[PDB]
Amino acid sequence: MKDFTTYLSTAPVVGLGWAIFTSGLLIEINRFFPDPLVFSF
Amino acid sequence: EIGPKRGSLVKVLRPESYWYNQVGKVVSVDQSGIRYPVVVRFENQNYAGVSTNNYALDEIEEVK
Amino acid sequence: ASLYTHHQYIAGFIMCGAFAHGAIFFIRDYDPEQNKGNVLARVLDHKEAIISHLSWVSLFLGFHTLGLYVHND
Amino acid sequence: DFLVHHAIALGLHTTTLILVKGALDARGSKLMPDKKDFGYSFPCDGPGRGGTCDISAYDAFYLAVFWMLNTIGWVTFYWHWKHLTLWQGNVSQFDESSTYLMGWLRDYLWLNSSQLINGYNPFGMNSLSVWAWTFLFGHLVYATGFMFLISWRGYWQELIETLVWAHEKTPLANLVYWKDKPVALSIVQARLVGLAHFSVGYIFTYAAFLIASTAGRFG
Amino acid sequence: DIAGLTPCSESKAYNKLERKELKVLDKRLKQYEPGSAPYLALQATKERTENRFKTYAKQGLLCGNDGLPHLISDPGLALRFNHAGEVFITFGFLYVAGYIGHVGRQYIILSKEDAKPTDKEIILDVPLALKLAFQGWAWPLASIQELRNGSLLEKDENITVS
Amino acid sequence: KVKIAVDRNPVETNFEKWAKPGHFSRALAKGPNTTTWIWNLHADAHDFDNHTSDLEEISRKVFSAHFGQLGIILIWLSGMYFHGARFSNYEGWLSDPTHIKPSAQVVWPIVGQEILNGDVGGGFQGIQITSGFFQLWRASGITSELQLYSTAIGGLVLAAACFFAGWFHYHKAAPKLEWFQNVESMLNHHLAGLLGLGSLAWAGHQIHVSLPVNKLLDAGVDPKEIPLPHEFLLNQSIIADLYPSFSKGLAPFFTLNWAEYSDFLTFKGGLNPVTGGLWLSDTAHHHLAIAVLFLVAGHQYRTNWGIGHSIKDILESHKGPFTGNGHAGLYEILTTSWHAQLAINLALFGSLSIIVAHHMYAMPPYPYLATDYGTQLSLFTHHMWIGGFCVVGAGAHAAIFMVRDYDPTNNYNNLLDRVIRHRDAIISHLNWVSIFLGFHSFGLYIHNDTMSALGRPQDMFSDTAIQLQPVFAQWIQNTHFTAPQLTAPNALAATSLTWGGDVVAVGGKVAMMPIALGTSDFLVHHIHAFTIHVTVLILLKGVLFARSSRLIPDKANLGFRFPCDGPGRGGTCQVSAWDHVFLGLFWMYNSLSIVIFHFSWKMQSDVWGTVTDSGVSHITGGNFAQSANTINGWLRDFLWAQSSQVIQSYGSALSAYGLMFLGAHFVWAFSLMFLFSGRGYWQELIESIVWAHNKLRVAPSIQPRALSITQGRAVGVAHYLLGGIATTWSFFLARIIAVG
Amino acid sequence: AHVVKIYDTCIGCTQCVRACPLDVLEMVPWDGCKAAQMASSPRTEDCVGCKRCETACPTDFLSVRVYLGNESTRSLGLAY
Ligand code: CLA
Ligand code: CLA
Ligand code: CLA
Ligand code: CLA
Ligand code: CLA
Ligand code: CLA
Ligand code: CLA
Ligand SMILES: CCCCCCCCCCCCCCCC(=O)OC[C@H](COP(=O)(O)OC[C@@H](O)CO)OC(=O)CCCCCCCCCCCCCCC
Ligand SMILES: CC1=C(/C=C/C(C)=C/C=C/C(C)=C/C=C/C=C(C)/C=C/C=C(C)/C=C/C2=C(C)CCCC2(C)C)C(C)(C)CCC1
Ligand SMILES: CC1=C(C/C=C(\C)CCC[C@H](C)CCC[C@H](C)CCCC(C)C)C(=O)c2ccccc2C1=O
Ligand SMILES: CC1=C(C/C=C(\C)CCC[C@H](C)CCC[C@H](C)CCCC(C)C)C(=O)c2ccccc2C1=O
Ligand code: SF4
Ligand code: SF4
Ligand code: SF4
Repeated sequence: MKDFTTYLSTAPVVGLGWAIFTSGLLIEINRFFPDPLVFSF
Repeated sequence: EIGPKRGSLVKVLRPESYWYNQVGKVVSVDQSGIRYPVVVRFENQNYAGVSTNNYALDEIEEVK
Repeated sequence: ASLYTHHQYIAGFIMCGAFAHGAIFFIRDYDPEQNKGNVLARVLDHKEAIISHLSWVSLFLGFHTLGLYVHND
Repeated sequence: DFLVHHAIALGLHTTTLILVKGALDARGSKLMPDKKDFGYSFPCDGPGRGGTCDISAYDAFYLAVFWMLNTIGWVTFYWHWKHLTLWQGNVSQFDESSTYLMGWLRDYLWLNSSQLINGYNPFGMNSLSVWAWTFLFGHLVYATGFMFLISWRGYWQELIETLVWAHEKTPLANLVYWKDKPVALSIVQARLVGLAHFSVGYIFTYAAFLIASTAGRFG
Repeated sequence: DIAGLTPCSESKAYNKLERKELKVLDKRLKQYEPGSAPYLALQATKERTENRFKTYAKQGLLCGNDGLPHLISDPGLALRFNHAGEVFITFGFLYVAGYIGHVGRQYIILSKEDAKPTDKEIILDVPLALKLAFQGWAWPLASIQELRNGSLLEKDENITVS
Repeated sequence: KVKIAVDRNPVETNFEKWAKPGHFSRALAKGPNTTTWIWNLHADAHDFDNHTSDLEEISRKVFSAHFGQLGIILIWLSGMYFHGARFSNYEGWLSDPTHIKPSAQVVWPIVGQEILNGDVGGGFQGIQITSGFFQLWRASGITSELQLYSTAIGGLVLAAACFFAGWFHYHKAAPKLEWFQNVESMLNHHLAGLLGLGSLAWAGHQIHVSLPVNKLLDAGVDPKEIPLPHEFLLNQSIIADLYPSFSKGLAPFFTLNWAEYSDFLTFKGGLNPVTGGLWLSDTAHHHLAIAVLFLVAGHQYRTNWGIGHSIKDILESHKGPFTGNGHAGLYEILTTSWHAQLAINLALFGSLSIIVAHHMYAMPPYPYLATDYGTQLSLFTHHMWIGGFCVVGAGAHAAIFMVRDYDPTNNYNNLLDRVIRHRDAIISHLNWVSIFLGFHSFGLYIHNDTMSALGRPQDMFSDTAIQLQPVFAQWIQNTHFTAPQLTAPNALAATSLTWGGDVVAVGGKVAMMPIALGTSDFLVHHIHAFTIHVTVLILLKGVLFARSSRLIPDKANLGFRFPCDGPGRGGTCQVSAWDHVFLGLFWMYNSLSIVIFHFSWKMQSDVWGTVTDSGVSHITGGNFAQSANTINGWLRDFLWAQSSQVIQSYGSALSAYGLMFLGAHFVWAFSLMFLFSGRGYWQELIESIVWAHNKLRVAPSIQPRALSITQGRAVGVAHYLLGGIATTWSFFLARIIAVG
Repeated sequence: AHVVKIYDTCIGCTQCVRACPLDVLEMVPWDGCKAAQMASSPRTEDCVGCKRCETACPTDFLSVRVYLGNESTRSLGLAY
């Protein structure tokens, strides 16, 4: 189990954790909140 | 005996070396009167791939 | 149009030649012992700082101009 | 004009970076400290220490010529399109179609090239045919420069050796012989000839398009 | 009404463009049944277009001679009028960018104080990265406190050839 | 002697080796001191020969990798079937193949993106596909989506089985070298079992299930009232009603009265007038014949029962007077080296892909495929590119074999030794042929350009002025047309309508019209021959000089993939065999681009279009013969006259093609940065940036180096090929979809 | 031909003489290193310039340098 969790810290932790998190965050923000061109001030 | 203590970290002062102003560990110091007897070893490799080099007594300074 | 294009291309080639001859000067006739500690030898001490800041400005302009153009596109 | 002015600033700072770096790091670097003892225009310092391809200041200037050509091409494209839309009373075309690159490629490179390529068609020819001919002549010179830029000397050296064997062991043509041994161009020479072909094509193609597109629909 | 522009609320080109898009989208409504999935998708797109035009307008955003909204970027010129929101709020990017930089710099310094810091780069220390990610919320305070102490830079320990 | 040598449990199944990323090579086990270690880890991940010298271990590794590839292909195939089952409009297209456009991809409405969901017709909106999957699903009977759903699920099950087979054969039951070296047994089972039984099973499927497409779907019967495929298999009366020979019931097959099966085993030379494709009965009779041919072909070699042949004996019994020994150690070469077999297999595989590209547009085999110009042009272009890439790979692996697995002891006076002996004569002759073809095939274009520019149109190589006609191809076309009257009496008509005189049209649009040849066809054919000769020159030179050249006599010991040999002898950059492949890749791109351009313009100007009562009108103005003789004609009437759809594509349904067009241009322009510059410049620039990071103490623990000399060339050629191919792709798709 | 030079920072590992493919460098005795031998280059006219000696040099910076110069029939690697 230690080898699997240490395998999960090379390339997935940076290319599928952060990428999926950041992409999903920006996409869900643009999905619930439609297209933002100003600070709505 | 003439060079620094074996195992002590030193600083290189050769202005044309890849480890200029760096810190390297002295592995051995020769006592035969050669031109460059202080042999040092560095953690980071150079452009060629080696990690050790030998310097003279004047181009070796103590760390900080 | 022909006059403007002609004069601008000529200016670009001459501007490249100026820096080329500056590099030729630094290699062929720059003796460091003559002008010790002056501005010419002083700008050479932080050449890494000068080159690095030029790299930052170029990366900023490239990233943002390309990004604004692709976003509008 | 905001984005185009920023593009001009980008080209200026990048060309200045290449030239200033090649000028300051001309007499030595950490990869090659004795560069000042090698002159100004040398091929490299072998494939050792990782490889030292294009390490001289001549090579740095060589790389900066492309950026200079790109920057001057951007400033002249901007000038020609703004004046091309001002001279025909359609100043609102560039102001609303110059923000996106597809608009640049459509309303500038594709729309203003309708009369240039129509210099000679199967229905005859006109005054613009000479410009149409040199418009393609520049493309051919540019493509020949890409050859000297991509392909390097060793491949060509072996090829020239095979041609030497062919001329020596052939009948009725072995009577003649070269006074000087044929050899491939050098590394520095190949960069210079490729740059010359690249610059000549870049200049001839744009001069043909500019004079033809302006002369073709205006006075 | 600055730099020769006009509010998006009183521009004919803005309304002309709005009606153009609402018409080109409405032209596709006749090709489908009034109660199916393509009809529902086209109706959702139409509602989003109307909302965007209303949202883009009446919010101080102004366009110029073509109905397209322009953005004021000079501070002072964007502060004297209600245009600070369009681009003067650069602090959002500066905050996220400094957050990323502080987290990476804290991970590089802490990992270097260990025997062979290399394999710690190709194989991340996830409990140390997650702890350092949630600890950098107040990054400008740490940056100003790490600058006055001189722990942000080096004096003269650099591989230079100058 | 042929047995099953297996070695059970040779490698454990744990994640211990997954922890250390660099473990296959003894050089990457030390860890990553410099950033070049990451690129070395990726570039050496599949070079099994560099992992060890154990041929048995190398063979086991490639045998498990094959199963992994099969699992990947099966997952992709199942995905296409599932997409056509759920996110498509196959049922709507099945009732109107001449008016509804295919679509099998729907996009979610996130940032804009609703515009891409184009109205394809039939109460559905999505991305229009050009893969031909709908035509393929039409050819073998498939009515509802439940069958596509079942095909997707069955393929996923088979994909999981293939992945399990790979793990099993590498960790639980690994074979041995004595098992892998049974080439006679492998050839016997691949010819008799794989190809032969595959054709026989497909013939059976076309004889029983492809029945709606050949008798009920083309007759105008609604797809819902068509009986299910199992009803035709079980009920004999329902199949006897369609074909009366089925009432005989295996009696004419076994009583040798095959003439009774003449209704569903026809030999009709032509296309179906209702669909546009070949006759299903003809394709079925075709598969039946192929199965018999391969089944009788798979009994040539001897394995364990005495009768048969020996490949070693057949090779050693071929010695002539002009080749010395000849085929002496070819068996030892082809049975102990994987690169030799890979080079032969890749060459024949790429050439086969090109054959597939030609025969598919020539004789369209799927219903309603010839009237779908988008899928037609797409399939031709795709198969051509795949074939060219494979031939360049063959030229690469031949040099890899010549550098690593070439022992100059088992080859004393054979064909390989004689070929390497007169390499200078071979390369010099190929060089001359290349130059001659270039002058005589490009100077004609430049000559027509100058003659048209100077106002002298009567002095150019054209049909009106001084012409050049391809009389040999005109005679072959005539021979194939009048061939079913004398040299093919049992054939109803010609095997294709390319050389015929009867234009077929389905839905008002032309399906397959006769093709004429003129001077421009002669000019473009010589252009194709010239580019093919330059590509073969670069590749063959690399293979023949990869061992040791007269300039660098120790090129074998230097390796296969090396930067150069220093700046000596004036300069020796890119003298390695790998560099020749890099140069070759460039020429293959330049050749295939002209090939696909010739195809697209010739089809759009001479075959495709629409037929009316007052003649047939092509897509373009029929300007292939009067505008292809000049270079300006191409740039003006092809790239500039076309691509206007790609240019004006903003805001429409095919708006992604304009973005892909501009995006592809950027990637190609980005390749030049990696291709013209060197490495010392980037290394010194990276040094300055390292100083900036050291000033703030953000120096990366793994020192950041520049790319390698071969890495920069590899990155540049990859970006160049990607940009150019994606540019032509976006242009072709947008033009043919918005026009055809 | 090319000019090859050997500096005093040599350690006498005899790797450049092994890497030279034209027999240009040699090892002469010396009294300034632990190995008591320093490289030399008597057959400089046979130098071709492939710079394999510089890649074989392990000390930093390189003790042997190959400065390219005029080209002859031998230094150009011509076989015709
Ligand atoms: C269209 C071709 C192209 C492009 C895009 C570039 C781009 C660049 N060049 Mg370059 N160059 C080119 C052609 C090109 N060059 C040619 C033909 C030559 C002559 C050989 C040169 C010679 C040259 C030199 C000598 C130098 C440069 C430098 C630079 C960099 C300048 C920094 C900058 O402007 O910010 C960035 C600008 C960009 C356009 C960034 C592109 C990346 C964007 C953001 C896309 C990101 C990808 C996206 C996230 C998806 C990734 C996933 C994908 C991998 C699947 C920049 C990345 C200078 C440099 O190094 O700067 C420090 C420099 O020294 N160039
Ligand atoms: C392969 C390319 C090619 C070819 C085949 C031709 C062919 C021709 N051009 Mg031409 N041209 C070309 C390229 C080419 N051109 C290019 C690139 C340009 C632009 C620079 C021009 C510009 C041009 C102009 C301006 C004109 C022509 C003209 C002509 C025609 C007569 C020219 C002439 O002097 O006769 C040929 C003279 C020869 C000496 C030919 C020699 C034949 C050799 C020896 C082959 C025969 C022997 C062979 C080796 C067999 C071996 C035998 C064995 C025993 C060894 C002719 C049909 C003229 C014309 O009016 O057209 C009608 C003309 O005015 N061309
Ligand atoms: C670098 C160039 C660049 C820039 C400047 C922009 C900028 C923008 N793009 Mg664009 N884009 C670009 C490149 C660029 N893009 C490229 C290259 C492409 C092609 C791939 C696209 C394709 C694209 C599309 C398709 C779209 C955009 C959209 C947008 C707008 C989105 C605003 C947003 O994201 O909501 C807000 C995002 C957030 C709030 C992120 C949250 C981050 C954290 C959680 C909050 C930050 C902390 C907070 C501020 C508190 C700090 C406290 C502080 C006060 C102290 C924005 C103005 C969208 C749009 O609406 O157009 C107008 C959209 O449709 N872009
Ligand atoms: C978090 C690490 C980090 C930090 C603090 C910096 C900081 C800096 N970089 Mg830099 N850089 C980094 C990573 C980093 N870089 C990486 C990974 C690369 C390779 C792609 C570069 C390549 C680079 C170049 C070419 C240049 C700089 C420059 C600079 C300076 C100008 C500001 C800037 O934003 O430039 C721009 C920074 C980038 C374009 C890099 C963005 C890529 C992301 C942010 C890096 C990913 C870091 C990672 C997530 C951290 C791991 C987190 C950890 C918890 C696991 C600045 C001090 C410029 C300079 O010379 O100084 C004036 C300059 O020209 N950097
Ligand atoms: C008549 C029996 C038979 C059949 C049908 C096959 C079929 C196949 N062999 Mg095989 N082979 C056989 C006998 C047979 N072989 C024998 C006796 C030997 C020993 C000399 C070999 C040694 C051998 C080697 C060394 C290799 C193959 C490979 C292949 C595959 C080629 C993939 C392809 O090109 O596309 C066709 C793809 C398909 C038709 C998809 C079908 C997938 C199913 C699951 C295949 C099942 C057939 C299987 C042989 C059934 C028996 C196994 C059973 C215990 C389950 C293919 C599926 C290559 C491979 O391994 O690829 C993975 C390969 O490297 N064979
Ligand atoms: C290669 C593929 C193939 C297949 C699978 C079939 C299959 C079939 N064909 Mg056929 N056919 C083919 C090709 C094929 N054909 C070709 C190429 C031609 C020439 C063009 C023909 C021409 C043809 C004609 C003219 C006819 C058929 C017919 C038939 C059907 C009955 C034949 C029969 O009864 O034989 C014998 C069947 C067996 C001996 C049974 C196999 C033994 C079973 C499976 C053993 C299982 C027992 C197991 C040990 C225990 C059971 C398990 C239990 C306990 C759970 C049958 C479904 C007839 C038809 O139309 O049907 C309505 C018929 O009239 N075919
Ligand atoms: C448009 C650019 C261009 C051009 C014109 C060429 C031309 C040529 N390449 Mg090339 N190449 C290029 C780009 C180009 N390349 C690029 C970008 C790459 C990188 C991948 C390469 C890589 C490459 C390789 C690896 C090789 C070539 C080779 C060749 C030659 C093969 C000769 C031949 O068979 O055809 C005919 C030649 C021509 C048509 C040249 C044009 C001559 C015209 C007709 C002018 C006619 C003469 C004129 C009338 C006289 C002018 C008068 C004046 C003096 C006053 C040829 C001369 C091969 C070679 O060396 O030859 C064996 C070789 O192996 N190229
Ligand atoms: C259409 C294809 C291209 C057309 C022109 C091809 C010529 C260019 C290359 C010729 C090089 C000559 C050196 C031969 C090298 C050589 O002599 O090999 C030796 C061979 C006889 O060798 P042996 O009998 O000793 O070989 C026996 C054992 O080696 C068996 O393995 O002689 C021939 O090849 C006769 C064929 C001459 C050339 C025929 C062309 C072959 C191309 C395909 C067939 C074309 C037929 C006409 C179709 C239109
Ligand atoms: C009064 C006036 C004004 C002002 C102005 C000014 C303030 C001025 C200026 C200006 C300037 C500011 C200019 C400039 C330019 C510059 C340049 C262009 C540069 C250069 C340099 C170089 C190129 C270098 C070379 C070299 C090298 C590399 C190194 C050393 C050596 C030598 C020197 C050779 C205004 C507008 C406000 C307004 C109007 C009036
Ligand atoms: C083709 C090619 C050659 C071979 C090129 C040769 C031998 C050029 C000579 C061919 C003829 C003689 C050129 C024709 C000369 C010009 C038309 C006029 C030149 C005269 C001016 C000086 C006035 C190289 O030597 C080479 C070297 C390094 C990188 C790439 C390459 C390369 O691509
Ligand atoms: C630019 C260049 C380099 C420098 C190349 C470098 C520095 C490689 C750059 C790799 C980058 C860092 C990979 C990651 C790319 C982006 C970070 C991806 C963007 C992802 C964002 C969303 C974060 C060479 O080393 C070289 C060598 C030989 C011939 C030509 C060249 C050459 O042209
Ligand atoms: S320029 Fe040529 S010889 Fe010099 S390092 Fe690069 S590839 Fe090697
Ligand atoms: S450059 Fe080559 S030939 Fe000259 S001394 Fe060094 S290894 Fe020998
Ligand atoms: S390789 Fe360098 S250190 Fe070794 S003997 Fe030669 S010159 Fe001296």
